[PDB]
Amino acid sequence: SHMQTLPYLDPTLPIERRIDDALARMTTAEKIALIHAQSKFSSPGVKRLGIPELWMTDGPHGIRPEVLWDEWEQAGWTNDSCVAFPALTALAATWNSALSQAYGKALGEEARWRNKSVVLGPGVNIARTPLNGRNFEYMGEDPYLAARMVVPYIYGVQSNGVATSLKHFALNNHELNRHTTNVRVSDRALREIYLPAFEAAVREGKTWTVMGAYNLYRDQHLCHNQYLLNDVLKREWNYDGVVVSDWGGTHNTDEAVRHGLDLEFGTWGASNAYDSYYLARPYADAIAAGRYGTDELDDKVRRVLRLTYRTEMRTDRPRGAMCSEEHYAVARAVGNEAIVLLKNDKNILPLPADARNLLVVGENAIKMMTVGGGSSSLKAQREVLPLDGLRARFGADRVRFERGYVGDVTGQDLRDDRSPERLMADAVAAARQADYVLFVGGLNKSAGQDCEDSDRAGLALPYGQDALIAALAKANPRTIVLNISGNPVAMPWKNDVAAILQVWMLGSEAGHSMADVISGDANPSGKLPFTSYAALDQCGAHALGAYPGQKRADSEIWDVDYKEDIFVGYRWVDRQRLQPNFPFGHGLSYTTFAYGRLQLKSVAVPTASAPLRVSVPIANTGTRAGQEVVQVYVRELRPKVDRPERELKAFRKVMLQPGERQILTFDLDETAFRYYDDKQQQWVVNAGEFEIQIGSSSRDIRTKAKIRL
Amino acid sequence: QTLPYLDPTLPIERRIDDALARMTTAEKIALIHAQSKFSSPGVKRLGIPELWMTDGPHGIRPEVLWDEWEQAGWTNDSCVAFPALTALAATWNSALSQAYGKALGEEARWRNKSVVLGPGVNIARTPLNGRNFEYMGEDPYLAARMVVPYIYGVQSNGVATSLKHFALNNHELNRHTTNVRVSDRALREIYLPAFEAAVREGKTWTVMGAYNLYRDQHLCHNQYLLNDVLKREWNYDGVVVSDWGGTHNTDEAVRHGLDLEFGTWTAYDSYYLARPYADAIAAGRYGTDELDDKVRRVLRLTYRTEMRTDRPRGAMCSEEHYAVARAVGNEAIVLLKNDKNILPLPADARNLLVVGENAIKMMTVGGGSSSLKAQREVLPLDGLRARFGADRVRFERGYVGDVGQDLRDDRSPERLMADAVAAARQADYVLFVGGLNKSAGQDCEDSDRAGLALPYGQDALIAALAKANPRTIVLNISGNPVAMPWKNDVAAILQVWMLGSEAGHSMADVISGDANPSGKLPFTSYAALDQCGAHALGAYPGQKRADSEIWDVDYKEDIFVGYRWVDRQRLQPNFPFGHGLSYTTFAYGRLQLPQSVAVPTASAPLRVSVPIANTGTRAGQEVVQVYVRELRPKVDRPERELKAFRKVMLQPGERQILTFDLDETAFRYYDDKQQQWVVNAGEFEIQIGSSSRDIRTKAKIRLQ
Repeated sequence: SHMQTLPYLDPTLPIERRIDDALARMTTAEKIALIHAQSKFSSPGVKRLGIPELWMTDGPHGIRPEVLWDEWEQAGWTNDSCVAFPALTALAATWNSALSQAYGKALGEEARWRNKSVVLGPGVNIARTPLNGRNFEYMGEDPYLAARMVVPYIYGVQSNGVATSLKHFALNNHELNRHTTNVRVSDRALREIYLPAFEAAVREGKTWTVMGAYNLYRDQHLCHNQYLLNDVLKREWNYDGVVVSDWGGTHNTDEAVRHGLDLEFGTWGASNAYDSYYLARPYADAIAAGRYGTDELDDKVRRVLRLTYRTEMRTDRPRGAMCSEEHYAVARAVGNEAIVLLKNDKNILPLPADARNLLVVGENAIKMMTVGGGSSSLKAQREVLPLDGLRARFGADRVRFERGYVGDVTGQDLRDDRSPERLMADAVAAARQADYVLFVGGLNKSAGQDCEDSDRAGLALPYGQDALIAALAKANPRTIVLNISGNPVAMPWKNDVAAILQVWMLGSEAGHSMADVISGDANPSGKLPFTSYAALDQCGAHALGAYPGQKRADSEIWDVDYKEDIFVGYRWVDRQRLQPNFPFGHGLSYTTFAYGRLQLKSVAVPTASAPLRVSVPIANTGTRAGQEVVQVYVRELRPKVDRPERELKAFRKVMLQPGERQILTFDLDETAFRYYDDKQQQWVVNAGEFEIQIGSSSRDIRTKAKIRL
Repeated sequence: QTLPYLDPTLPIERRIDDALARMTTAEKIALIHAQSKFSSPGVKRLGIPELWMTDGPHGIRPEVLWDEWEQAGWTNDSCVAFPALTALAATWNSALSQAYGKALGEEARWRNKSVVLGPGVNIARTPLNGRNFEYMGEDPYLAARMVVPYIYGVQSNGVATSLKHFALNNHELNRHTTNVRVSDRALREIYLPAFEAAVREGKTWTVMGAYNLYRDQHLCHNQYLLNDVLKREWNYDGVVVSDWGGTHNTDEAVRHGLDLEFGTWTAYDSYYLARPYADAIAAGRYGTDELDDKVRRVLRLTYRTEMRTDRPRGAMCSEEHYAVARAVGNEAIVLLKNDKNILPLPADARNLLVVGENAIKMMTVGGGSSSLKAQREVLPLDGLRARFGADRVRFERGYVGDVGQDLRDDRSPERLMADAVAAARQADYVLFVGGLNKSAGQDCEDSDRAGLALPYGQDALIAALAKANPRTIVLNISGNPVAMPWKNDVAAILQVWMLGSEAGHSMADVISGDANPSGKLPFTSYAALDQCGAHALGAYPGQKRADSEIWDVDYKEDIFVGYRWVDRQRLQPNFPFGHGLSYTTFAYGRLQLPQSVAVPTASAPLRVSVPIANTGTRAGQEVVQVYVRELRPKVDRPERELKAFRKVMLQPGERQILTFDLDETAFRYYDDKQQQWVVNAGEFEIQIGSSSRDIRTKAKIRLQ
């Protein structure tokens, strides 16, 4: 009565041996049921063999509350209150890879507590246009910044045994017509802008799940695209994970079988007909009819089983926790380093230790940012509002509030029975008798702002915020603007206000992270992950007239042309000599930093083992202590093809004390100087003079040298 | 430095002391009561996982809504429906009971459930109790010997058992307002032995208090049985959870030893161990020591279950789990009558007629807490047609009882019987499959039976089929004994119970002959209702108090419950306790006693031996039952009591020797004057036979 342990249930055997044995014991019906969903966020697994279910959870910034089995409606559970972490556009603004791993590790522990197999995150779609409503959960517009910040995120989550989901593996750069948009982008712009983030997340980040987007590429949906899923991801990058479809992205059985769709979810309105999925009975009837064999099926099952063995089949996974002191400290520490100090004229910030009589104006000062937005919705255990955070730090009796404007509306009765002009009248009337005016405005998570399935109508702030800020700055020159947005906003009032900060959507500890910066308890160290355009025409996608695309005559497909090519974001404004309000990598601090000349004659092409060392002295020459993101840019003098004026190829964040001096050394390999030749279809470095630019921003270059390769 | 409560290399109690020192008073209050219908919140901050209770001593209940009894609509909770616990006890096989629990625990680990609300071992003192089907008969020794392996099987997977209804919940009428008045002798000899064995030997991690009252105290917070008996005398270290709705007092729930509260009527902040408890602690009326004891036990339950990692992952609807339910059913079916060896049917048996609603009616869905979404349930008609395909099996409805299953039949009760007897004339055999169901008034949890007779007029249907054909066979699906006025008219009678998923397949294995019936009756099948001691003395429902709403039931039959009553009164039931035929025969040799022996102990038992031989042509299993009788006792004692049994399989012609080690627990009684278990010196008659009345060998012995 003592049989030997079955190979797929034997922990002492290698993982690939157990997957092979489990595959041989599954029936064809069990193999097909494994590759598609049984509920809204779950797959059945193999209940007969003991292979557990895979439970997908939403939120790259937190754990979505439990929903009903089939509907999007909340299940009504009282144990799914999570810790809302700052948005990925804020995490990327930290430029701190060490925090990105602590961000992911804290999120993975919360996913383990909720018994969730895969976290639907992170998203690393390049911010092609400032109107994309989903850019708030991405990592900016630079392919190098997003790449070096997605790898620690994936390492953190997967360290707890929970898989990460590379969201929208595609060209999903705008939400308008996202289900019928066919992107026509050049191969050069594909390999240098939109792919580097996803490649470093696969080959280096070792992500176990890669999600395809709703859009199309080369007349094929990305949830079953032969060019990017098979030829690029699984073959070229040697990807051994699962390609999960976005909830609704699958549309063809024949393509889902042969183009590499391993796991199907949310297939269509309603999605409760799980037998009618494109990888369910239509796949089963086609195998029974002899149209397909079991090769593509066994490959999809071998990958989904590999995802199951990396997660639910494990035993040494941490149980995790939720709403713990450590998880709140991580979200607090990320927000303190995510806030970007844009403007600080006459050193008005930080506020002095005797800051009495302060006026707070704006809806975002009292409006929650964790609930709403569709997939980004989160039931936070508690959300510290900017007004409440500034009250606990400066005293409740020393802080007063005026509504200012009304936008839209967790049980918060944000209604205000005052007209828009009357709200402005008594708000500027209190600004005349106020020492400081802290304006907390920006966007929100409603349709058309920082929300999925929709895009912005323009760059200007909605609800007429341009007039309210200009009136507050006219009645009080000490007006401080706190902008909550995942996209850049127009600022026709930057010369009238004293201080401007990009505070993003920080989540739970939002008010406490803003108060730490306003008071001076935390030195601002965030750098912008995109270009803050002064107008919408400064964006290359809108300057060349190619943002929504063109609908086909006898079809419902939209053909959009990425005519800006590799010149996206700061690569466009540097070539066109345009001057934005604040450029990529911009970030001020409460203490000036000093740069030295590069230590570093004529050397050959560097490699990964033998890199080109570049040293730079960094010194703190102020009175306060803070962090500084030392950015490194590389420029090619005479390239064969068109290249931007500079490209970010290295960066490092270092904490310094007042009077401290350190020597930062960078190892530059062939990736810092190479470019993708679309003819030969390969990367190649061309010999010549290269200029190494190092400074506090993409335009605040402090030291520049030259070297020939 | 890993925190001590998260370090697996430390003893469990040291991890509990460290976890307790890190919890706040609010976290301690939230831990000991529920947050949903079947879950407690645990300690979300410290990482202490939640505890998920699940219904089903025979399976895993489908998922319900967070704060509702309605089904949640999940499509992954289809489980294996194992036979009722009254069928498992009918096997008398301790090995099957452990495999029964091992398979159920694996399905509990699959659904990610911490505690299985089971097993229930409430003594069936009356044939009218609604939920006797999920209990283990009327004898305390049979229940105590079948509950321990069941608990070993479930808790081997890291899923705790819930010893259901630690009380005297022997009937469901007025179950919430019933105060049981029972003597100490009947309490110690009948109603408590099954629970003590499950606690001391089975090592159950959770004990559930019932809805009724004892000494004017609800058993979910009873100082006499939860504190004095359970936690003190028996040294119980587990959790005393409450039945869903059994807690009714805040003061008693704190002092009388209630560890986990669930289903309190109202929301969750208003539980008797919630805000009323948190306010009384802050006001200074209650201390935190009694609170820490509750947290100490709930954490001990969590550290034995969800806190571990080495537990098996489990599975659902596997070949092993179906094979276990198949084996339990084959050995649970009790062959009552088999006149002229009509069974088993020949290999070329054809022209078979099946009659009855229970032949096409599912027995796994319905019944409230016993409801299950079985992935498959082989109906008796499906099992008999799979064994005899083509046109070898015909079917007629016969009768209608109640009712995704379309059980509609637009025919009068006279027309249904007329069509059944017309087909019974032109049939070689008549396989009637009747009994009860899971509706209210039969084998249901919130009601009792109206009587002992078969409902829906099945007596007139069985008599009409037996008259039209002498080869009529009756299959009774019930958890309680049924009246049989047609006993002398039917060729073969089988007690097949509720077998669950592999129900129809187990019946076909017995009817066709692919398996030898080895089941024995776990209760006394009374011929009439007044043959039960609880009903003869007129003390089944109790007496309604004048002012209060509490009912007072007085156990007047005392220890004489079940076969202990019909033996003293010399009554003749239809089939006695431990009755069960077989397709083969068994012969018993002379009982071998040692050469005025002293009172045995656990280290020096009284060894008895009896030769057993299969004197037939077919292989089969026999349940050899040992009974002890005291000729001249001090207090009243029954004519014989079950004290040992062993189930042995014998090939045709094979003879073995069965040696039983009888210690002091086979000859002792409980005297209410001394409040102890004492052994009286004198002559004891050791009786061994195939039933409680089919004594094949006997021998007297004197103890000193």
